[PDB]
Amino acid sequence: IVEGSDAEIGMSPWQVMLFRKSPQELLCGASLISDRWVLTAAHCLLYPPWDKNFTENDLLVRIGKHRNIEKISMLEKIYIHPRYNWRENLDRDIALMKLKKPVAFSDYIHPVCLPDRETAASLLQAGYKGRVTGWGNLKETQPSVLQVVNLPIVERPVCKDSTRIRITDNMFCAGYKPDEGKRGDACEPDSGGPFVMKSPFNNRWYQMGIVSWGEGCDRDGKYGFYTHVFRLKKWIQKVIDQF
Amino acid sequence: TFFNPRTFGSGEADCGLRPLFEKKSLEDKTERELLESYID
Ligand SMILES: *C[C@@](*)(O)[C@H](CCCNC(N)=[NH2+])NC(=O)[C@@H]1CCCN1C(=O)[C@H](N)Cc1ccccc1
Ligand SMILES: *[C@@H]1O[C@H](CO)[C@@H](O)[C@H](O)[C@H]1NC(C)=O
Ligand code: NA
Ligand SMILES: [Zn+2]
Ligand SMILES: [Zn+2]
Ligand SMILES: [Zn+2]
Repeated sequence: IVEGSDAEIGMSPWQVMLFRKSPQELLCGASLISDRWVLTAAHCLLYPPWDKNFTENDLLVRIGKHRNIEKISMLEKIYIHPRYNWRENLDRDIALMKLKKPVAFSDYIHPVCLPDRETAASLLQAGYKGRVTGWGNLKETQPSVLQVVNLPIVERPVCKDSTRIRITDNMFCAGYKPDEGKRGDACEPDSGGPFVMKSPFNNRWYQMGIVSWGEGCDRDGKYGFYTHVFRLKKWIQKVIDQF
Repeated sequence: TFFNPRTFGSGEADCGLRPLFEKKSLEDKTERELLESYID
């Protein structure tokens, strides 16, 4: 997270950290959506060019409070979207991981909500701000504490005009425009981390996106791209209700 | 609900409300920015 601020204790209890098992290495962010399911970006688990093609046994996740009541969980199974397009533009950059054993919710561990039809049409509008969190780079090339930054969702036409990469309805972008004054952006390896919004209606936090890609970090005229969670909720259902 | 509780596990009913904030009626230091963004 670039140009972000320190996160308060228990501010993002659904925050998950994805680690390489051997050798231990922080790979990506992720989010807890239930006591046994974790959402993340597909490119965090599958991206051959970066020699990433992980098996469930190659990874571990950490949840909860940052060296005692933290939670280390192994993975039972990994699910990557079958239409994830890593060769082109990262279309459908989404993956699911099932924990080997469900985790107990605590003051520091709780799931984020997934949006329903009415919610994504009331809050997923240009101008509205969401929140992204992560342990990624603080500058284009690391924090000692989880970082956070709130960013406005950007109108599609502006997103498309900001890059030559093909944008799909499965992505949205967010970040401040060059002259809005404020700054902020996610940065590698914040991928897999959640872009959440707090509903003023029921006071619940919903995950609207997943850190997916960007060109550089916090550059003027460019924006961060996120996997559109709601558009892919059907796949999440098939996978969860399938298995 | 959208997910069967048996595959999905615990959570779709207990989600998005933080024990240390919403549950204690405490606002975090920057969530008001999000609220402000909704208000025109
Ligand atoms: C994997 C994540 O850590 C990372 C997130 C980038 C977010 N950046 C900003 N500014 N919010 N994703 C990536 O690094 C992805 C993986 C493939 C390469 N990549 C990029 O973002 C490239 N810099 C651009 C790109 C390459 C291929 C397809 C789409 C975009
Ligand atoms: C992942 O590695 C498995 C071999 O262990 C391979 O069959 C699969 O094609 C890889 N996924 C790719 C490269 O997209
Ligand atoms: Na920018
Ligand atoms: Zn500091
Ligand atoms: Zn190659
Ligand atoms: Zn609870």
